[PDB]
Amino acid sequence: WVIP
Amino acid sequence: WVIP
Amino acid sequence: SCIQFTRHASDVLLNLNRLRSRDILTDVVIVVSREQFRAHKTVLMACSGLFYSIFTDQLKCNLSVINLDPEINPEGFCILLDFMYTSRLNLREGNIMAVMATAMYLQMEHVVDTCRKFIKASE
Amino acid sequence: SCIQFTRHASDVLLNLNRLRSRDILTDVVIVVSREQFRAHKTVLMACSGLFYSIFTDQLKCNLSVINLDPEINPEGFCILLDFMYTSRLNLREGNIMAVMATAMYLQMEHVVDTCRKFIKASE
Ligand SMILES: N#Cc1cnn2c(Nc3ccc4c(c3)CC(=O)N4)cc(Cl)nc12
Ligand SMILES: N#Cc1cnn2c(Nc3ccc4c(c3)CC(=O)N4)cc(Cl)nc12
Ligand SMILES: [Cl-]
Ligand SMILES: [Cl-]
Repeated sequence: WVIP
Repeated sequence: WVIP
Repeated sequence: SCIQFTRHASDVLLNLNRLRSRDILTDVVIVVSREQFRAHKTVLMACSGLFYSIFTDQLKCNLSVINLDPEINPEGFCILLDFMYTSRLNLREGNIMAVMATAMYLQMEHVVDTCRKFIKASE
Repeated sequence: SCIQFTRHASDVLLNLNRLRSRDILTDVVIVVSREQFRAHKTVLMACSGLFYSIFTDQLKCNLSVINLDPEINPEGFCILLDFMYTSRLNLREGNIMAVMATAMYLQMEHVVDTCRKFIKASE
């Protein structure tokens, strides 16, 4: 999971 | 396009 | 000896979401209490262990309407359906419990994982 | 304020290809001369300007069989259909002309681009  |  | 187009999978998903927004080729309505959500069976199966089980069933595969458990929260389902079609999860303090419970029911293991990690950090 | 699951789009595409291999929920047969290819209309529209035009048409959207131009090569179509479902293009010296011509017909601009660059390097 990432900060887009 | 890339070499997978 | 194949070559690969990096953005292809993301571009496919973006167009599947465009089809959902325009209601093109949607073949099922998911009923969550008083709310209705139109979707593509193939996308639902591709994202969820629950829908994969439902739509591989020789009788349920032909249903145009699927009713979810009355305990399922419509907003939680809406957030997860948006995630299915975009890879983006609108996870907030006010909705995290509903999102995690819906993800457990839908058998969306990666979403369950992250909801667990976000709750653990707040305790 | 969304979070994003990097591998989600690739995982969706992998499961759509699994559905194609098992012939689950395929709703169209593409006829290319003596050969037949089963596929999902939604995936075909998402990858190709030609199929996007065909399946948004109020009459053609309901067809279970689509016949392509007799000049279209079945192997070229097969390579492009595999690409649609996997992001991988089996581009070889022996098939590049057929792949490029099929990609132009299917309106798959990124494939056309690369076929052009690969031909230019060999001349
Ligand atoms: N054919 C086919 C096919 C279509 N969909 N699909 C799967 N869908 C699925 C099943 C379980 C889970 C998820 C997705 C996300 C998750 O957390 N669990 C799996 C397989 Cl092994 N095959 C297929
Ligand atoms: N709704 C919808 C929807 C479904 N599919 N789709 C598009 N599919 C497409 C159209 C043209 C081209 C390609 C894909 C690859 C290419 O080279 N050209 C576009 C839009 Cl703007 N919208 C949609
Ligand atoms: Cl997931
Ligand atoms: Cl393309």
